[PDB]
Amino acid sequence: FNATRFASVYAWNRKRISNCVADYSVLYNLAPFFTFKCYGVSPTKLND
Amino acid sequence: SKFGAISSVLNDIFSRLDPPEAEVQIDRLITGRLQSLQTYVTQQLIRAA
Amino acid sequence: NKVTAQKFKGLTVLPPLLTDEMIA
Amino acid sequence: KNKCVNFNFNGLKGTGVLTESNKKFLPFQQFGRDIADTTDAVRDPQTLEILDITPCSFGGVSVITPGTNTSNQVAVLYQGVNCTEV
Repeated sequence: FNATRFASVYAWNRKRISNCVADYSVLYNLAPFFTFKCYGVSPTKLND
Repeated sequence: SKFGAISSVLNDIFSRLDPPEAEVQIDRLITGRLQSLQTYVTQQLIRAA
Repeated sequence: NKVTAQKFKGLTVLPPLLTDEMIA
Repeated sequence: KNKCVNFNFNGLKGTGVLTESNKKFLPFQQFGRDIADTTDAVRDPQTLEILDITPCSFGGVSVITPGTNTSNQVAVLYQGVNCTEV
């Protein structure tokens, strides 16, 4: 999230996340009007 | 059978989704199972006759 | 002899009132 | 173990009795399903051991009674259960 340079849309980057505890409470420190829209899972309880 | 829902486990739906669409998913599953039970009852009655 | 199962879902079989010995 | 508990294994929620399992599925295998396509055998994440899940004791109850016009005593029939376990 805090990377300085994101890749272009056509050559979009891919990263694999594994073998780690994922805390999503931090993700709310983004721009005040960040869209956080989810499919298949309620964003409120993605920490369980 | 999923009956068009995202999953066929009740607790799975209650754990992966917030209510507002959990009611829709649960309603679909419940009505499907209820219809299956009705059908079983109807053929049981016919065979009993 | 010539004539011949764990359901937790809520399906049960009730035994008949007349035992086979009474029918015999 | 060995009581009616609400269990949560890796986000899988359920209610039942956890017993030591004599099942011998291969090490790579994780879950265990049944005829009805539901998980009845599980493997613990913290310690790799096998547990059997059984729904807690349940049954049907019916009431034997004479007419209320003549008496009001009742008897209770628990269907399909040895009442040494009720």
